[PDB]
Amino acid sequence: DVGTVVGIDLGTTYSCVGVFKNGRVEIIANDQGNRITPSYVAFTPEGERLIGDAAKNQLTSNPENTVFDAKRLIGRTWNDPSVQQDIKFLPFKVVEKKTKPYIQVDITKTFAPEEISAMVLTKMKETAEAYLGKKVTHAVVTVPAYFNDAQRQATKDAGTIAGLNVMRIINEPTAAAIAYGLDKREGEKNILVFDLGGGTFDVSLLTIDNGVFEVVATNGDTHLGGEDFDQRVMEHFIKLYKKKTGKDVRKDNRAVQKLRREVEKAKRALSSQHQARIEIESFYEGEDFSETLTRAKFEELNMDLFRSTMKPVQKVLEDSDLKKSDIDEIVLVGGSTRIPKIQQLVKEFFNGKEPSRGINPDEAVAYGAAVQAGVLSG
Ligand SMILES: Nc1ncnc2c1ncn2[C@H]1C[C@H](O)[C@@H](COP(=O)(O)OP(=O)(O)OP(=O)(O)O)O1
Repeated sequence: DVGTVVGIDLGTTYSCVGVFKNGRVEIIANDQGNRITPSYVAFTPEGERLIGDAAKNQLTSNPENTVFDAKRLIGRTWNDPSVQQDIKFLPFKVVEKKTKPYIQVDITKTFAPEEISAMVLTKMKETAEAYLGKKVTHAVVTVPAYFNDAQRQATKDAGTIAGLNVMRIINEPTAAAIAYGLDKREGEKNILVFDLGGGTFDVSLLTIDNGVFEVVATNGDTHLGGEDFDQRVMEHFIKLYKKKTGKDVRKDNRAVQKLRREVEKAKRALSSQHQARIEIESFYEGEDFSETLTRAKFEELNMDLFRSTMKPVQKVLEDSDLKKSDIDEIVLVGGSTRIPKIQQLVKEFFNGKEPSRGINPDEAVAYGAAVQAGVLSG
């Protein structure tokens, strides 16, 4: 008996878990009341292993012991060009062991990427178990459409470590389309999935033909996401603070972390308000920080980045031999797609066509995973 199978979006920056319960798909809030969980692990000098929100929000003078973005490394060999570039930019140690990338931290220990992902999966499993009031042994887990055989198998291996039999690996854009019921329709349609995540931007052109999906083409930017928009705002406020006060706060890791946290919060607030206050007590050398950020300034600071999302869309259409007017559905994925300017740019690109967002874009992939998982449950 496989019991109740869960659906897990194992994301680069954030992860999400859904399940069929009492005849309905439920996206599950974790113990902090959040329906997404950062794919973060923090290894404390005391020794306790922090996972999720507790890991991402821990103030630390030693950020090199915080692990994230394991999905960038999972299922890859050492000399994969992607690995060789990512080890330049990741703020924790990635070292070669047995010709593969491993993560080295002070807890000292070295972890395979699948071991880190296993800790994230365990947290998502625990989240589902608390909601269901029962043990979970089996899951459907999503991956990017471009993931190869090794990356798919490594994701299943992360499952095994977490005590999960990953019964199906399914594609992320496909899962999002399944959330909207697009798999339960007669006929043939072209679906553009526009997935702007926390660290990555994926555009996929799917065809759907009487319940069967084909990923026709994929494009995007492997290093563009919500966090890049935060960093633009960070740079803005570090520069303003140095102008106003004379101090360069980047000297203090905890001060940068406090600012990042408030910037993330302000950014979200600006999806539903035209301005937001960033207030930090004892920000740097005992001095308080208080500034306002308007939506106009947020947009100005990121306009090039927002506009850059359109060229990958054009490339996927070209590669699929389709024109804009052949797109039947636009499915938005990722919380960054709630940014009013992004929604505007997407709609305008498709000459006024309303892109679908009636299912929370941060939850849609998990939702589709859960739909598929429902059919497998015992
Ligand atoms: N990554 C993001 N970038 C920009 N804005 C975001 C992002 N994620 C969420 N938002 C915005 C959309 C909303 O205005 C606000 C709250 O989003 P969310 O946590 O998904 O809750 P919600 O919209 O379902 O409401 P609630 O949980 O309170 O019922 O933040």
